[PDB]
Amino acid sequence: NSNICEVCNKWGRLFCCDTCPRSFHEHCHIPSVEANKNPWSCIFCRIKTIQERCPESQSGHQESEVLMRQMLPEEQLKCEFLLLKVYCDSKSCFFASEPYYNREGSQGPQKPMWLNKVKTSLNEQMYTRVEGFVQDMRLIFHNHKEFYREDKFTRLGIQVQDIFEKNFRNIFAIQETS
Ligand SMILES: [Zn+2]
Ligand SMILES: [Zn+2]
Ligand SMILES: [Zn+2]
Repeated sequence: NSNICEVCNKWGRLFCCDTCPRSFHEHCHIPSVEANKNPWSCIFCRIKTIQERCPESQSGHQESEVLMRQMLPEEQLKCEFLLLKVYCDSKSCFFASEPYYNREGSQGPQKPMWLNKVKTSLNEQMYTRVEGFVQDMRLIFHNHKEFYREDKFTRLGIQVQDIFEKNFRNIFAIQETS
């Protein structure tokens, strides 16, 4: 097994996957690493098992159809993974915790959002459809773009949103387009 957390790339108290070499801190893994279970399979392994059970799950899909799916166990897991892939980027630190807004010439967003909030919302099963989750994720970056206006810091929103968007297309097998 790896000696660093797959998500944050640090050493510390790690839990090792029993079916791939990845390792995690407890709260970096999503969901948080389970108390017992031996063997333990990480979310990367769980996601690969879904695909292997239903190879056809990788055929192209319309986003509009994906968003209306109910958050049954497999969609819950795919949203958990997609959230994890964002946390995997070091630039997610800017969006993890609750923001605040006091900049001359800007007003804060009406509906603040941040990754730890979405994490909690997933943990507490507050989303009934994939759309719920994806809207809050997109909101995080949109609020950032709107607040930082022409400051070059707005590019952080673009960058992290691109990581989201690519992973959303991958995870939910969205039909490739030109
Ligand atoms: Zn970590
Ligand atoms: Zn694994
Ligand atoms: Zn099948």
